[PDB]
Parts: sequence; C-alpha cells; structure tokens
Amino acid sequence: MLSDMSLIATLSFFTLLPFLVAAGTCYIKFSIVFVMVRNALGLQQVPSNMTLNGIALIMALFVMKPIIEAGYDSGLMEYKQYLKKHTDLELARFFQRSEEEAENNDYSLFSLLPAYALSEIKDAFKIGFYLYLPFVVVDLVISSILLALGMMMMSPITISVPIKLVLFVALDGWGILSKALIEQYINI
Amino acid sequence: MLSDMSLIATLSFFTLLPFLVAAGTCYIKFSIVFVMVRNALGLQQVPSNMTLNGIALIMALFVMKPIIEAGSGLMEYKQYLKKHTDLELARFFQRSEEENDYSLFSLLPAYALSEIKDAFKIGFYLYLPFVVVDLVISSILLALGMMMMSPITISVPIKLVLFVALDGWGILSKALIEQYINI
Amino acid sequence: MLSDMSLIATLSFFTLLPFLVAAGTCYIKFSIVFVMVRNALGLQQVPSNMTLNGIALIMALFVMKPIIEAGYDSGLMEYKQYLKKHTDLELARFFQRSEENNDYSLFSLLPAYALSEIKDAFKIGFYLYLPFVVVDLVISSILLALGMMMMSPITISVPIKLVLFVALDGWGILSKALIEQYINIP
Amino acid sequence: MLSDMSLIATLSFFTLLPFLVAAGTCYIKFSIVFVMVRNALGLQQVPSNMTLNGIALIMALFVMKPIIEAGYESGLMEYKQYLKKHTDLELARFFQRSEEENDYSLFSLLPAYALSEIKDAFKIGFYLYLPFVVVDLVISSILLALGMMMMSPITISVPIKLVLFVALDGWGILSKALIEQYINI
Amino acid sequence: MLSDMSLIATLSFFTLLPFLVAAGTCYIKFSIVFVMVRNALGLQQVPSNMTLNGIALIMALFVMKPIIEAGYENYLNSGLMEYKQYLKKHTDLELARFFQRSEENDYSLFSLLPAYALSEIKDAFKIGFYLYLPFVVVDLVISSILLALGMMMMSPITISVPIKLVLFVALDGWGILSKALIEQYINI
Amino acid sequence: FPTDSLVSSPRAEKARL
Amino acid sequence: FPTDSLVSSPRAEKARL
Amino acid sequence: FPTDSLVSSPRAEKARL
Amino acid sequence: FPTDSLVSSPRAEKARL
Amino acid sequence: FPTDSLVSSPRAEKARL
Amino acid sequence: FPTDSLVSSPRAEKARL
Amino acid sequence: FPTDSLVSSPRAEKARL
Amino acid sequence: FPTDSLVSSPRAEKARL
Amino acid sequence: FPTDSLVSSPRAEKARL
Amino acid sequence: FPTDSLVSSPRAEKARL
Amino acid sequence: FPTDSLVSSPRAEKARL
Amino acid sequence: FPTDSLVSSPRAEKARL
Amino acid sequence: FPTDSLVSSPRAEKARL
Amino acid sequence: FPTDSLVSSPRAEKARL
Amino acid sequence: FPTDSLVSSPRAEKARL
Amino acid sequence: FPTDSLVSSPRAEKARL
Amino acid sequence: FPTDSLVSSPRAEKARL
Amino acid sequence: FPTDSLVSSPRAEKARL
Amino acid sequence: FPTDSLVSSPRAEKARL
Amino acid sequence: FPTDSLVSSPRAEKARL
Amino acid sequence: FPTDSLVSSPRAEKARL
Amino acid sequence: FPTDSLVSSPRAEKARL
Amino acid sequence: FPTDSLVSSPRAEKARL
Amino acid sequence: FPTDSLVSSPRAEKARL
Amino acid sequence: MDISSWFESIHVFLILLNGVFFRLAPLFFFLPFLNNGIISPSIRIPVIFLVASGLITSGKVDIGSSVFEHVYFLMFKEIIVGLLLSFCLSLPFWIFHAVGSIIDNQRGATLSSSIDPANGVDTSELAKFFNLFSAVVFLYSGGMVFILESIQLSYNICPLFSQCSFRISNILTFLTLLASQAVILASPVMIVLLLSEVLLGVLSRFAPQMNAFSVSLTIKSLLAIFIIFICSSTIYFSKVQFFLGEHKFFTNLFVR
Amino acid sequence: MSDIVYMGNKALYLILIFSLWPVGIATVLPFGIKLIGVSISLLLLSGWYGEVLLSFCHEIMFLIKSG
Amino acid sequence: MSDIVYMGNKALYLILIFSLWPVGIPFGIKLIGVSISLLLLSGWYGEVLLSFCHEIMFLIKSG
Amino acid sequence: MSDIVYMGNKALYLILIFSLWPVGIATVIGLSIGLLQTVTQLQEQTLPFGIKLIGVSISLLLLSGWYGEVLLSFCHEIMFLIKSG
Amino acid sequence: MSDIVYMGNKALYLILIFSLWPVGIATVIGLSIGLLLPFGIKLIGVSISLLLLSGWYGEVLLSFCHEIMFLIKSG
Repeated sequence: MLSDMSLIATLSFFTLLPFLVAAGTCYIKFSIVFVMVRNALGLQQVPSNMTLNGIALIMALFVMKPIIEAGYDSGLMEYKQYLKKHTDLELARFFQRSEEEAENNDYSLFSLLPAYALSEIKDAFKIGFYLYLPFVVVDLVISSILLALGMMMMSPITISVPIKLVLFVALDGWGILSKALIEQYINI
Repeated sequence: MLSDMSLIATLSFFTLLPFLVAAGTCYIKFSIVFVMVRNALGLQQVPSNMTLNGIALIMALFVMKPIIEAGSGLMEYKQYLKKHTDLELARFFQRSEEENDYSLFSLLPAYALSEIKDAFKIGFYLYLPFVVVDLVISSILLALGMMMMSPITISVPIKLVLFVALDGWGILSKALIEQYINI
Repeated sequence: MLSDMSLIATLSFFTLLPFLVAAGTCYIKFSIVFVMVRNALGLQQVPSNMTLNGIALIMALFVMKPIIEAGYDSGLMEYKQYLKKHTDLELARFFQRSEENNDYSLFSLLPAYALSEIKDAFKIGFYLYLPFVVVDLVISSILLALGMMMMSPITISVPIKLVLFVALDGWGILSKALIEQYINIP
Repeated sequence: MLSDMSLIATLSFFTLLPFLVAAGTCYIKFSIVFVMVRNALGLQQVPSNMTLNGIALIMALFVMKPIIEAGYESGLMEYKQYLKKHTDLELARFFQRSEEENDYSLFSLLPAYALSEIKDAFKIGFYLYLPFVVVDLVISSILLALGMMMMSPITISVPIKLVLFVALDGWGILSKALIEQYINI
Repeated sequence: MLSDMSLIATLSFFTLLPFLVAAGTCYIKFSIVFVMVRNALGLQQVPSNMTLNGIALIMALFVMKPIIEAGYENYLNSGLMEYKQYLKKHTDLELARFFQRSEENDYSLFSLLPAYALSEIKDAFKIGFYLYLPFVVVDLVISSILLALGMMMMSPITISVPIKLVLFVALDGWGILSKALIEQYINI
Repeated sequence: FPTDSLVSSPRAEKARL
Repeated sequence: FPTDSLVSSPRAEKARL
Repeated sequence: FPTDSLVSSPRAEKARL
Repeated sequence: FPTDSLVSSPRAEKARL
Repeated sequence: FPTDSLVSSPRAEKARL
Repeated sequence: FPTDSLVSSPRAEKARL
Repeated sequence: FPTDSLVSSPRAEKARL
Repeated sequence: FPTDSLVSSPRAEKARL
Repeated sequence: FPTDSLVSSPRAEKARL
Repeated sequence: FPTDSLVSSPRAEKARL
Repeated sequence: FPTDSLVSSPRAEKARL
Repeated sequence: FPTDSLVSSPRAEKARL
Repeated sequence: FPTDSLVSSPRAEKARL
Repeated sequence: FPTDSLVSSPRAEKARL
Repeated sequence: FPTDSLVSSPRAEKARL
Repeated sequence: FPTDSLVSSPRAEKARL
Repeated sequence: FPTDSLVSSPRAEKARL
Repeated sequence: FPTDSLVSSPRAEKARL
Repeated sequence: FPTDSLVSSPRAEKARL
Repeated sequence: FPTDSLVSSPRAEKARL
Repeated sequence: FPTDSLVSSPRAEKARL
Repeated sequence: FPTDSLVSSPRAEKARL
Repeated sequence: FPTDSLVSSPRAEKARL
Repeated sequence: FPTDSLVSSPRAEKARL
Repeated sequence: MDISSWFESIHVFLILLNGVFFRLAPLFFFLPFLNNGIISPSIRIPVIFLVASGLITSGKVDIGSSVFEHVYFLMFKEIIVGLLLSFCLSLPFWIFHAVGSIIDNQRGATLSSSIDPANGVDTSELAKFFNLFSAVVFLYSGGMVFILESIQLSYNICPLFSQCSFRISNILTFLTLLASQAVILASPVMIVLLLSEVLLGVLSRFAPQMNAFSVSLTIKSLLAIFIIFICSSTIYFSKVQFFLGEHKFFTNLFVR
Repeated sequence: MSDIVYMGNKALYLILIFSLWPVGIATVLPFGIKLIGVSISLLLLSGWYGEVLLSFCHEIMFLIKSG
Repeated sequence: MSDIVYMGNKALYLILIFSLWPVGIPFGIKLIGVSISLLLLSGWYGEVLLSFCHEIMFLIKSG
Repeated sequence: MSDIVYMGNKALYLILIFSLWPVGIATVIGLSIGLLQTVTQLQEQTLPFGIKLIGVSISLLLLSGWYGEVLLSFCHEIMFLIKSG
Repeated sequence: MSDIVYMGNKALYLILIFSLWPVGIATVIGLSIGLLLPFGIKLIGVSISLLLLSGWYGEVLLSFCHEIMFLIKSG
C-alpha cells in the first residue's frame, strides 16, 4: 500500500484540501463572479448560493484536471507553472524577499500562492465591474424615466428587476459567462 | 449488506445528496420561481422560505419518482438530463474536458445553467401583469394629483386580488409540474 | 423504551418538526395574515416580527392540541382527516394522479394544503387592506383639497391608523375570529 | 525519541497552538484588516472568508519565520522581545501589578499585545474606510441633487468602489504595506 | 498519593472543569462585556470570538490566582471555603435569599452558584449598557444629520463604523476597560 | 352610563344590563 | 341597547334578542 | 335586526331568517 | 331578504334560492 | 337574479344557468 | 347572458359556445 | 368623579358604580 | 363572438377557427 | 387636584377617592 | 383576423400565414 | 405582413424575408 | 410647588400630599 | 431655582423641597 | 428593410448586407 | 451661571447651590 | 449603412470599413 | 472666557469657577 | 468616420490612425 | 487666539488660559 | 484628433503625442 | 497664517503659538 | 498641447513637464 | 501659495512655513 | 503651470515648488 | 451496594433537570439581556442547567403524580406553558421596543423601508437604545427576583406532572395589549410630530413653491429627540406597573 | 424569442389602453368634480380592466405551461 | 486603464442618449407620449444594450 | 438618583446638544431658500439642497474638536463609573 | 492623534469639493431654466459634467488613496 510517512503526508494533504481550494484554484474567480452577478441582478437569495458554489466547483475541477492528470515532483512543477501563468510575478518576488530575508530563481511555493490569490481577487473585481455596467445603466435609465414622468415616490428597483432579467436572458447570460471564464483559463 | 465498497459509495452519495439535489435536479427551477413570485407580489418575507422550499422539494420528489423507481438508473438519469438540458453547452464542456454519450460531469453544469435561465425567463413572464398594474396605479395617482402618495402601499391589494382571481399558486404549480411531467 | 427502530423514527420526526410545522399545520395562515395586517397598518415594525411568529405558533399548537390528544396510531388518520377537511381536494387528486374517491396520500396532500392556505391568507389580506387604503386616500384627498400638495400623507396616516386600530382592538378580535374559524373556543 | 513529561508538554502546546496563534501573533491584524476591507466594500460574503483567513495565516507564517527558527535551533526570550517591542508596556506593567504586587512575564504580555494589536487594527480599518465612505456620500449627493428621492446609493456605489480598489491594486499593495511595517525592520 | 477514591474525585472534578469555569468564575462577565462591546461597535465578526474568549480566560486566571493557589496547596498536594467566600463577596443577597429553601449567612454553593451566575450576568449587562451610550450617541447624531441633509435611502450604518472606531481608539478602549474591570475585581 | 359614547368596555354594558 | 347604535357588541345583540 | 346596514352580524341574519 | 341590499353574503344568496 | 354586472358570484351564475 | 362586455368568466364563454 | 368627562378609566367607572 | 373586441383570448381564437 | 387636564395619574384618583 | 391591428399573439400570425 | 407597422416579432421579419 | 404645574412628577405629587 | 422654567432636573426639585 | 427606420434588429442588417 | 433657560448643566446647579 | 447615426453596432462599423 | 458664547466646554466652566 | 463626433469605439480610432 | 472667535479648539482655550 | 475634443481617450492622447 | 482664518489646522495653531 | 483646459489628465501634466 | 482657500495640503502649508 | 485654476494634483504642487 | 441507589438518584435528578430546562429555554430566548446574541452557546446551557438545579434543590418545583401516561402530551404542555411565560415576561421590553420603532418611523429614518419593504433602513437604532434602557432598568430594579418568582408561580399553577387547561380568550389579547400600551406610551411624541407636520403643511399652503418634505424631516427629528429628552421622567414607574399587571395577567391565564 | 417580444409589446399596449381612458376623461368645486369623474370612470371600467388583466394572466400561464 | 475609461464613457454616453429621446420628444399627454416612445424604441434599446453586453463579453474573453 | 437613568438622560442631553446646530442651520437654510423661491417664482429644489450640504459640511468641520472633547469626557466618566460599579 | 482629525477634515473637504461641481452645475441649469421638463435638461447637464470630470475625479481619488497607503505604511 503506502509507507508510514507517505500515508501521513497524503492524509494531511487531503485534510487541507478545502483550504487549498480556498487559497486559490480558479474557484475564487468563479465564485466571486457568480455572487456578484446575483447581487447585480437585484436578487438576494433566489439563485440558491449552494448551486452557484457547486457549478463553480465543477468548473474549477474541469480546469484543474490537467494538473491532476499530469501530477500522478511533476505535479508540483506543473502547479507552479500554472500559478506563474496566472499570477502577477512582482508580488511573488516581493513575498520571496519577505520570506528569505532581487534574485532570479524559478519560484517559491509558499511565496507564490498568496500572490496568485490576490491577483485572482483583483481580476475577479475587474470582471465584476465590467458586469455591473449594463445593469446600473438600466437602473439609471428607468429611474430617469420614472422621475421625468412626474412620480417622486416610486422606487425604480421595484420595476427594474424584470427588465434586467429579460436583458440577461436575451444575452443568454450564464452560459456565455461560463464560456468566457473557461476560455480565459484554458489554453488553445 | 454492503460490506466493502458499496457501503462507502452509498455513504458518500448520501453525504452529497442535498448538494446533488440542489444542483442536479428540478428543485432549483421551482425554488427560483416561487421566490420570484414572492418578490413580485411586493412581500418581504410573508411566505417564509421554509414553506416555499418544502413545496418545491415535494414537487421535485414527485418529478424524480421515475428516476428513483428505475434503480441501470444512471442511464435513465442521463436520458432525463439530455431531455431537459441544452446540448450545445454540454458539447462545449465535453470538448473542454477532453481536448455521443455525453459525460455526466459535463451534463450537470449545463443542466444547472439551463434551469437557471429558464427560471429567470418564466419569472420575467410572471412579473409582467404586476408591473402593468403597478404602473397603471401610479399613473392614475399622478393624474389625480397625489404626487407624493406612495403607489406601493396602494397597489399591493390590487396585486393580491389579481393573484387570487388567477388562483395563483395552484395553477402555477400545475403548470410547472405539467411542464416537467408526461415524459 | 424505544428499542431499535421506533427510536430512529421518533428522532427523525422530532428533527423534522420545524419544517413540518412550517409547511404543514395552521401556522402558515396565521403568520401570513398577521404580517399582512402589520403591512396594512403602514408600519413594518409596530409589533416585533418575533412576537407575531410566536403568537401564530402558539395558536397553531392550540389548534393541533385536539389532534395530538386524539392521537393517543389513529393520530395519522386524524391528521389526514383534518387536511382533507381544510383544503381543496381537486389539487390533491391532481397531485396523486401525477404520482402514478378511494383515499389520499400525505405527499399528494401537503402541497395542496399549503397552496390552499396561502390562497386563503392572501384573500384575507386583500379583504383587510382596503379600509387602510381608504384612510390613506382620504388623507391625501384632504391635503389636496386644502391646497397643500407637497406634503407627504405617509407620515400623517400612520398615527391615525395606529390609534384607530388600537382603540377598537383589532388584534384581539382578529385572533378570535381566526381561531373561531378553525376551532371552537372553550 | 523524547522524554515522557516533555512529550506531555509538547502535546499540550500543540493542542493550544491554534488559540495561541489566534491571540498571540500578527494573524489578528491581518484578519481584522481584511474583514474591515470586506465590510467597507459593501459585499456581504463574496470574498469567501476562508480565503482571507488562509491568506492571513500564510502572512503570519511569513512574519513568524525568524522567531520560529530561532526557537527551533530557547526562543522564549526572543518571543518575549517581539511582544515587548510590539505592545504598550503600561498595560503589561498593570497586569504585572495584578499579581502579588524588566521581566515582563509571558502571561502578562499576551493580553497587552492582543489589545494593542486590536487597537492598531481598528485604527488601520478607520484609515481604510475613508475613501469608500467618501464615494458613498458623493454618489448619494449626486443622486439626491439630480432629483431622485429613491434608488438607494448602495446599489450604485459597488461598481465605483470596486473599480477604485482595482485601480489602487488594493489587496496586494495593502498586504505589502502591512508586511513591510511588520517584518521589514 | 491518590489511592482509589481521591483519584476518582479529582478526575471527575477535572472533567467538570470546563463547565465549572464557564459558570462559576469571572469568565462570564468578561466574555459578555467583550461580546456586547464588539456588537455595539456595529461589527458582527471582525474580531474573532476565539481572541475575545482567550483574553477573557487569561483575565479570569489572573483574578482566580489566589484561590487556585490555595486549592492546589490544600487538595491536590480549605480551597472550597475560599471559593465560597469569593462567591459570597461577589453575589447578590436577594438571589441567594430566594435560592434558600423557605421560611424567611447563605451557604451551600449548590444553592449559591446559580445566584452568583445570575449576578454576574446582570452586572455584565449593566456594564455593556453603560458602554453602549457614546456609540448610540454617534449613531443618532449621524442619523439626524443625514435626515437633515435630505437623504434617507441610505442607513447610517455605512458612516457610523469609522466614527465609532475613532472614538474607541481615542478612548484607548480595551486597555482602560480591562484596567477598570481588574480594579473592580481586585481591591484588597 | 350614557349610551352616547364609544366602545364602552364590557363592564359598562353589563352594568347597564 | 338601542338598535341605532355604533358598535354591534355581540353581547348587545344577544341582549336585544 | 335591520340587515340593510353595514353592521349585520351572522346572528342578525339567522334571527331574520 | 332584499336584492338591492347594501351588503350580502353566501348565507343571503343560499337562503334566497 | 338581476343583471347585477358588478361581479357575478359563482352561485349566481350557476343559478342563472 | 348579455353576450357583451359586462363580465366574461370562463363559464360565460363556455355557455355561449 | 364627573360623568361628562372624556376619560373613563376603569378605576373611575368602578368608583362611579 | 366579438371578432373585433380589441382583446385577446386563446379560447376565442380557437372558436373562431 | 384640579379636574382640568382630564387625564390623571392613579395617585390623583386614589387621593380623590 | 385583422392585419392593421397592433401586436398580436404568434397564433394569430401563424394562422394568417 | 406589412412594412409600415410598429415593432414586430422576428417571426414577421422571417416571413417577410 | 405650584398648583397648575408645568408637568407632573411623582415627587411633586408626594410633596403635594 | 425659578419655578416657571424647563425640565428642572430632580436635584433642583429636591433642593426646592 | 428600409434604412430610415431605427428598428434595425440584426436580422434586418444581415438581410440588407 | 445666570440662567440656562434651556438646559440643566449639573455643574451650574452645584455651583449655584 | 448611412453614417452619422448616434450609435453604431460593430457589424455596421465593420461593413462600413 | 466670555460668559455668552456658542460652546461652553467643561474646561471653560472650571476656569470660570 | 467623423472626426468631431463624440466617444468612439477603439475600432474607429485605430481605423482613423 | 481671538476671544470673539466662533468656536475655539481645546488648544486655543488652553493657550488663552 | 483635434485638441478641441470634448473627451480624449488615452489612445487619442498617446497618438497626439 | 492669518488670525481671522475660518478653519486652522493644528500645525497652523502650533506655528501661530 | 494646451495649458489652459477644464481637464488636466496626469499624462498631460507629465508631458508639459 | 495664496491663502484664499480651505484646508490645504501639508506640503503647501509646510512650504509656506 | 497656472495658479489661479481649480484644485490640482500633488504633481502640480511639487513641480511649482 | 448503595452505589446503585446513588446512581439511580442522580439519574432521576438529571431527568428532572431536563424537564426544568425544557420549561426554561423559551424564557431564555424571549429575554433581551440573556439574548442568544451576547451569551455564547458554551456558557448559556451550563447557566440554564445551574439555574434549574438551584430551583429544584430549593424545593420550589411542584410535581404531581405522573397522571398522563403518554409523555408527548406532557412535553407539549411544558413547551406551550414556557412560551406563555416567556411572552408574559417579555412584554415591557417588547412594548418599549415598539415605542422606539414607531417613534423612529415618525422621525422618518426608517421611512425608506416603510415605502419599500425590500430595501431602505429596516434596522432601527433609537428602538434598540430604548430596548436596552428598559432592559437594564428592569434588571437593576429587581428583575431577576421577579422572574424567578414568576417561574415559581408558573410551577405552582400548572405542576410539571399534571395536565392543566388554559384560557384561550385571555391569551388572545396579548397582541392588542401590546399595541395599546405602545400607543399609550408614545402618544406625546406621536401627537407633537403630527401637529408639527400639519403646521408645516399650512406653511406650505401659504408658501406655494417650496419643498416642505426636507424641512418636515429636519423639524420632526429635532422635535422628536427634544420631546424624548424632556419625557425622561415618566418611564421608571411603568416598570412597577408592568410588574403588577403581568403578574396578575399570567395568574389569570389558566383554569385556576 | 418571439414570445418575449410579444409579451413585452402586449404589456406596453395594455398599459397604454388602461391609462388612456381615465387620462382622456380627466386631463382632456376646484377638485371635487375631477375626483368624482375619475372615480366613476375607473369604477365603470374596473370590470373591463380586471377581465383584460385576467385574460392576459391566463395567456401567460398557458404559455409557461407549454414552455 | 484604457478599456476601463472607454467602458465608463460608453456607459455614461448610453445613459445620456437613452435619457435624450423619450424626454426630448399635459401630464397625461406626456405619459402617453412616453409610452408610445417606449413601444416604438424598445427594439432599438434592447439591441443597443445587447451589443454593449457583447462588447463586454468580448473584453472578458480576451482577458 | 438611579445612576442608570441619570446616564440615559445625560446621553439624550448630549444628543440634543450635538444635533442642535447642524439641524438648525439646515432648517434655517431650507426655509430661507423656500421663501426666496416663493417670492421670485423659480420652482427649483436643487439650490436649497446644495446650500444645505455646504452649510452642514462647514458646521460639522468646524465643530469636530468640541464634539470629540465632549465625547471623550463622557467616555471617561463612563469608565470611572465602571471602576466602581 | 491630530492626524486622525486631519484625515477627517480632509475627507469632509473632499466630499464637499467632489459634490460641488455636479450639484452646482445642476443648480445653475435649474435656476437658469426657472428664471423664464427641467429634469431632462438637468440630467443631460450632470451626465456631461460627469463625463468631462471623470478622469479628474479618478486621479484625485487615487492620489488620496495613495496618501492613505503612505500614512498606513508605518503608522
């Protein structure tokens, strides 16, 4: 089967699996984007947050499949290459400086993961900002129409929800968004 | 009776059962439709989420009765998914995963996204009469001169009586279950 | 006592008690009617929401007390009879047909009962909103007739509605009417 | 191998290790600052607090590397020096007086360090809240002056705050500043 | 040392030690005060409960040092009498009188410990209410100013947090509060 | 106990009866 | 208990009957 | 028991019948 | 029972029929 | 039953038919 | 039935068919 | 105690009776 | 049937055909 | 204890009686 | 079926075609 | 199918083409 | 203390007695 | 301590007494 | 598909091209 | 500390006394 | 595809170029 | 320390005393 | 591509250049 | 630090003292 | 890229320079 | 550093002192 | 490049300097 | 560095000093 | 660089100094 | 050996503790000083069980003769009696919270949520301050002794091991009692603000082109806070009045 | 997406028709006459408005039943 | 950066143009005019918004 | 007399004092601008809001030091009460 | 802790100056059109002003954020 110490190592790794995914495996981007879309559409609990987390986890597993397959030192090297592909190297070098004591080496695993996480969060906020624009435009247009009509005590968000939903249905929404994200995080 | 590995598989599946139901069955459609109706009727929390979730869960259990009775049943579940999902997104996910017989891993997110989109579409369909009556009430109040009068506090009775005359929840549930039933 | 399997059944039933009460017994109608009246008064928090939920729960427990007492078993058939008495049977028949006047199943009867209770509660709410809508319209019409049109009757109407409702004791008579519709007060 | 009683002491220390870290290292400042930033952005639970706590834990490990390695090769004195140079000695002296009547006992240093770090983290959070509060008030003023008595500004301030934090680079520069203040000395 | 009965008694007591400490010491007051202050700041989960609970436990150990020393000297290698005296010093007379059986010095910590716990809860809640006043003052001032400006769709929660934090930092907050609590519980 | 009044809590009507 | 009164007061109706 | 008015309790209708 | 009454009920219609 | 035309009760329509 | 715009229930149309 | 006052607290009614 | 009533109903159209 | 301000505290009523 | 009438159901358009 | 009408469904455009 | 006091208080009444 | 004034906190009232 | 009308859905543009 | 006329100011009261 | 339109869809711009 | 200004801080009162 | 028009897409700018 | 300033900071008051 | 443009994207400024 | 300024920073007051 | 304008982007200032 | 402005940046004040 | 214009960035101040 | 008898006695004592905890937990819920948002779950349960142990060892718990066979009837009776007791003991805090909330609505800070029940200001601050004020005044005026005496009375009226019947017509008046007390207490602020906005409306009638809503909000806020300040002399005795009223009310709920 | 376009245009036309009659009657005692006229117009047309709205609701329910 | 500024300006321009026509083209007459404008320009509004969203999606895919 | 009630009244008193000046300036500005609009028949609501914003901002900027001093004194009094509660 | 009050003053002045331009131009447009549908013109004006001053707002806000970061660098 497995040796005594290798058993401990693999059990510890499997124990830390949720936190390793939380530290970043492209799941952060998907989860943040989906929750931001839910907030933008004016919904608070409708899309069943566990469903969004499930589809985000499935997408992250699909993206991580090449890493898992090429794994089983090969797996660690491939993971480091993926991180270097999808991070900001300057922060990684800064964390290397903070950990050890400007150089040119491959990289450090503990010094690269937080950099990847922060870069992923920044990119997630960028895509969220890109997504919020048409919805806020629709909200402002409807508010202007209502105000120019003469009504002063009509909340625009009461009527903006159907228009936002029909616009997002016409855009086909979630499928195209998932395609865009997976094309960002896939090669070829 | 399951000694070695079927026991482990059964325990794992039952551990993942609620997540699988929420993200792999029709429960999402009914839950989203009910919450959309509640939001449309201008009510904050009057039909508490426990009741709507229970109704949606019972309806999903009724829908999944042939799937339960089939269990071999994995093929029937796959056929149901391909029946109600979007095949183009499943094909794209299959291409992404690899490099007929659509993979179950590919089918789940496609089905979830298709159900979410259909739920949003039907919610938009349901919002229209309420939007119309709210705008009519606001317009007549503006015409009368009550500019500062709140239209929300006065259009709720009209929305409620309209939904009662439509029979509301009964016919809506009948329509949803008829869409998801009859094979 | 509960040797091997009745223990499992009892523990599962007790763990499912909140959802069973929420989607089952008369709690739904009382909660919805109370929240509807609170919204009709024009103020969202005049009674605490927890207070209304607790009052509805107590009334539901009182309604189910005869059912539990008659159960002593026969309690299941008593609950089925109560559900049949207080719901539309056409919807239950439709659900039972979907599953596949002999009998009815709980699975085909609970959603029908829930929908019927929701419909009745919304009907009661619509019947009750109208007098307060009338008071708001009267206040707005008075303000417009006097000439002052920039004022907001929202702040004026709420004290009037509150004082009228508490002066004529709306809550007590409403609770008595609802629980009398369901059972007979001793 | 190891001795009998020393084994008991080591097991006890490792059992209390998570609480000792939670109340005795730089993890407090990072966790509090990140939660404050999340609350300021207006998001409810989007940043997936597990991620923020993991990042804070890794940064704390980076900070604690010198002391951990010093104790790995009597690091208790080094830990006491670290606490002494990162706390207010008045509170430590008061807790020392709370005993019978420049030693700075370890038990008397932990509450002082914890409270001082919490105070510093709150100050950092206040310094962080200002641009976002300014954005919220500015957009609310613009909406109100436009003539709209509805459409709460919190439904429109989220994109502006997010793009501001993106342009600032936000998390990366904030973490660099914090770790430069703490370890780069 | 502990042949066959003192061993059983000691093991039972140490097994009941968590609840005995959590319901018979000064830990309750510190925990309640810290939680109430953290909630009064307007935050929900910014300082982790582990930190506050650990600080409260350390402060309780500081307060309980003499009685712990006496108990260790007597039993393990009189402490009950000292604990009873401590409870008598820090209890309310009315609660103990009620917990006395019937028919018009209270003893029997069996009947005195609940009175001590209730008195601790009451005092901690009083302290929390006292500390709530300046923060509610800031909240009401902000609400009044916002209503005066004409804006009403935004709650003062957004703006209250930085000002409350500034007030607490200027007051120095935690240090002086802990000093006050320790001075209250240590006079001699 | 004049009848030209308001709700007149049950004590009034019982006394008038 | 005059018929031309304001509130029904079911006890008053029973008395009138 | 005039039922033509707004205040016509079910007791009033039963008595009128 | 009238037909041009101000308020009616299912009791009224059932009795009239 | 007359042609009330306000809103016909189901019983009213059934009796009319 | 009036066969005009007074009230159009499903029963009305079904009968007029 | 008076009779025409607008306030008829229960203690006042009991004292008047 | 009012073929030009300016309103719509599936039953009306299916009856027209 | 003047009768003006027709609402009085329970102490006022007890002193009156 | 008309042609100058405003937006109609897809059934009307398909029947016209 | 006309061309001077108001906003029309894509079915109308496809039939026109 | 005055008779037509600005606003009553328990100490004012107790001193009045 | 003038009598005809504002709130007149209880210390002022006790001083008057 | 005239170009002087702003109803220029992508089908119209594709047909014009 | 002549006359606040709007507030209490406990230091002013103690200084006056 | 006439120019000077306020908006320009990417298809129209590409066809113009 | 003027006796009539906008703000009367505790330091001002102590200084005046 | 009018030069003096308002905000333009990157395609228009890179085409002008 | 003028005496007739509107509101003086604590530094201003302390310096003036 | 005239300087008199109301707005100037970064591409416009970089091309002008 | 004018003495008649509206708002003065602490640095301004320290420099003036 | 202009020196007097309503907007001074950082690129403009760096180009001026 | 004119003084006709509100609270200025620290660099401006320090340069003036 | 102008000085009689609106509030400028720190680049302008550091270039003027 | 007597160790078996000791074990039996201890387990019976634990069963009785479980019953008393069954009765006490709803009281520990509907009480805004030991609310489950300030006391940790690792401290709440041991405190509850210690209170139960003290109550039972003080000999203030009444036990019948285990009349009803099925324990489910006993359990539901205990739950419903606990809910009734919690409602009786939470009335002052609830009525003061209601007063604060309606005053806040009068001011206009939560009018945003009053218009749209989806967004706005659904959390009140003055209401929370009033709730805390009433809670601390009740607690420091002798609240704990009154609560324990009420628990003892509840045990006296309906003992643990017996079936008792309730007065439905007397427990259906709780909501109207709460609303009536709230409106009575908040009447001065309500009438002052209503008259102020009526006067401002008259001013707007004589000043046609003017925005009166913002001015109304400002004056409402200032007048409401001033009236609340000058009204801080009519609150203390209401606690004792509630003591007496709630005691007699909970006494008059069962078929005694 | 033909159904979406049809439903949107139908909703807009319903709004137009519903808000056309009272507006035409009122816009085209300083206030009592206008109030009573608007009220009687709405009351007379209330049944027609309700029937049209119920028919549209039945149509949308049938459409969502179909798909 | 570049695309961020472009998107912000495009959103502001869309707000401007959408508020331009219906307002720029008797409260009841104003309401019926607004309704007619919404009915006539709904397709153009939707198509402009969809094209803007497609631009957004292209920018997302490019990354 | 009832230290808790005393502290509550102190808090309400501080609330009134702090909220007096900005609220008064806001309502005075609003009334003045409304009267001007009535006199000259302009019918515009943006001007009062803008001038109110300027005035409230200036007042809150000016009163910050005194606000902080009074609040710190009150907090120190509360801590002193806690020391001997 | 004079830096705290200085930062508060900076925030207040920044809010006032940021709200000065769009609210001021809206007020100017309103008074100009009232001296002889005002909301449409007002919205057009404020949208144009926001489009023109977007870059200035962004650069000033980023400068303020950089200043705050510098302050918390070693504070």
